[PDB]
Amino acid sequence: DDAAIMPSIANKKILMGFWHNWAAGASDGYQQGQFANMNLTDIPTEYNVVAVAFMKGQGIPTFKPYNLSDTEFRRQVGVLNSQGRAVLISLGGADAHIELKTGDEDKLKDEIIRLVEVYGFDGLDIDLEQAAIGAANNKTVLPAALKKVKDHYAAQGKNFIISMAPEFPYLRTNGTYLDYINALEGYYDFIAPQYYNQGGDGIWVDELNAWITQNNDAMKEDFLYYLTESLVTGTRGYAKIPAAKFVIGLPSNNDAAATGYVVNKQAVYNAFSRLDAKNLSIKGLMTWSINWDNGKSKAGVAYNWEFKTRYAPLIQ
Ligand SMILES: [Ca+2]
Repeated sequence: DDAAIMPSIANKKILMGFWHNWAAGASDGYQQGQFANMNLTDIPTEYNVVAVAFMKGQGIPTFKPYNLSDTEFRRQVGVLNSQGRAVLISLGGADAHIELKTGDEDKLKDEIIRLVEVYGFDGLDIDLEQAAIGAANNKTVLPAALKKVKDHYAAQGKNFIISMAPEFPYLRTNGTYLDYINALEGYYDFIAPQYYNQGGDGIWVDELNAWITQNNDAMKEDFLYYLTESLVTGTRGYAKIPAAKFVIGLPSNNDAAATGYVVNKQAVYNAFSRLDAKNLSIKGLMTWSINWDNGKSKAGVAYNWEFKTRYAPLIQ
């Protein structure tokens, strides 16, 4: 039963991407482009962590493939798992109506385990929208349910992966989101903050006497390096996340996010080598999204896996 395997992502860097569980409209992109619809088995093998978007819903959130039978979806997850590639279910996204109630910890654990058994998922990504981070009892019920799920699979010899994809400004000192990170200390495998869609947010870098915003293309390398350094050291107004458990999240192209797209690939290569030189090597890259990475612009130009082609060599 290949889908039953939970691939290990230890001892290597990852190239993680999100896969959309809904059909493309005519112009969903931030520049009116269109994303590609595809099977999981159409995803380039270089994407070794695929996060399925999204588990959502009032009461106990859930997930069902929008266009594949459960059997066929599990078969495809099994193909990826046979290749050593992990497939996570991502809880959240826009308009998810996630409002967990105290007392629903075991019901949420049971539904996560059901999704693993039905679809072959290897873990869960937390991608809550801003309205959900402090909603209802999400703060306590979600970490409690996940610890139970992790413990359940660890008893079977399996590592159920837990990841989080916070907007980067969620991670400043005294941030309400830090409660999730602290509650899951020793349970989460990595945190992949979104270095996009917050164009006006920035950091003051004394080393350059410069204010660098997330929408500054001229200084993109320094934005990637210094926001990462701040996050993995707990400086410049940010709380600390261990570098070995840290992943930089980027838009695959300008249709995938309003701002944040890295125009010059060398900015990423250099940010990584600079972190490596300071013994701050990180876990890899995440992108929104795989469907966008093979989509097309408004003018019909194919993105043709630009993100995967630019950065897979860095990861492997
Ligand atoms: Ca699996």
